[PDB]
Amino acid sequence: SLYNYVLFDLDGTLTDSAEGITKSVKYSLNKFDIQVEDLSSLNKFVGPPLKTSFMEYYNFDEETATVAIDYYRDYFKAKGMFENKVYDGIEALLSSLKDYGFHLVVATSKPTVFSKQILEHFKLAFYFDAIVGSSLDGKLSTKEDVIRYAMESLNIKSDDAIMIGDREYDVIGALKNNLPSIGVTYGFGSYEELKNAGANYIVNSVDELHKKILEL
Ligand SMILES: [Cl-]
Ligand code: NA
Repeated sequence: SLYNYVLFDLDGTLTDSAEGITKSVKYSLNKFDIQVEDLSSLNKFVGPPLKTSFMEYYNFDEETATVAIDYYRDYFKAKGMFENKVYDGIEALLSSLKDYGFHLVVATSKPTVFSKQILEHFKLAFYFDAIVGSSLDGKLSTKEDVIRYAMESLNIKSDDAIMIGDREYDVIGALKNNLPSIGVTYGFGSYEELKNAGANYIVNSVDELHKKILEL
């Protein structure tokens, strides 16, 4: 069952971006006079499309969530994206995989423009064949839609790739594209969240992730 492609989500899988993201959300919510006790309570915003999150957690409508997304970006584009860190072992993982011959791709709900700046900023950009994110306008943004477009763009077949993510959204997006998925628990999703989502494989560390990708 040799497959050549490995798709990765960005936030919570490759980078520990909680600080910058939760701070951008807090900055945005505060503009609505919504206070938050501690950033940690905004961790759930890490991974899914911002729109879905603002609407779900704050009952905003389409247009209001869009305004909230813009405030978020005022801070994220200039400070938030940098209040980030690459998970330990990740670059080692990426290097090892390309050596094996795997083609690596980023498939994320995060806007492509930010994802590229971040990966280049962290010097990991060239490990990837493509970095496919959402469009700033949100026309293309759900996990299912970005994975589908990434596969279409690179002409990747369902039997030649797997999806790596930390949230149920990644599992659902993978399933919807007929791709097996490896969920990681070192991110912002829990074992239970991934198991109930249907994750095809679940690991608790980057090293475990490395091993699993191979024996797959
Ligand atoms: Cl973002
Ligand atoms: Na994620």
